[PDB]
Amino acid sequence: AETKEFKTLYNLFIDSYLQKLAQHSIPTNVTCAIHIGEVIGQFKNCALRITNKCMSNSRLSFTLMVESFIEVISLLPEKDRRAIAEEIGIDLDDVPSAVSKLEKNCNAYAEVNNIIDIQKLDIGECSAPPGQHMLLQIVNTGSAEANCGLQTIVKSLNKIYVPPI
Repeated sequence: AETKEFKTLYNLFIDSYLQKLAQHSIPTNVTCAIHIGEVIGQFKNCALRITNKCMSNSRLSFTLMVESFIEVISLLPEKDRRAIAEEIGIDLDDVPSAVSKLEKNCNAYAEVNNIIDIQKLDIGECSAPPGQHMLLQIVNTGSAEANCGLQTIVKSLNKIYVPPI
């Protein structure tokens, strides 16, 4: 039959984040200044879903990006929440609109990185047991700094397994 989904926390995050992206479209899209043209990682039974859904500014991306992270991470024990939040660079006490260290780290990476309209994205490890698949929805928001934020979140939440239900 068809392979069953090997769900992780990133699935919960992206599903939350995609809902917010659809609402915060004022038009439908603007001119996507950047596109995802290159995905790297270690693939075993990987299911990638690449979509464009770009918007006006990265601050709005990171805001809903942070709302979803806080919303999803709360399903973890206390010490697990603060530990991963510190690795990504998000403060669980700040309001979801506060510029996290993640966003500043991403904004700073964009100031030196290679200009051009194509972005490479590293999804880390996309592996699932035989008979299963890891769905990994990657959304381009037309910003190099926002795509950097999603990448950091992928490479962390993707390692945390959600038992099936």
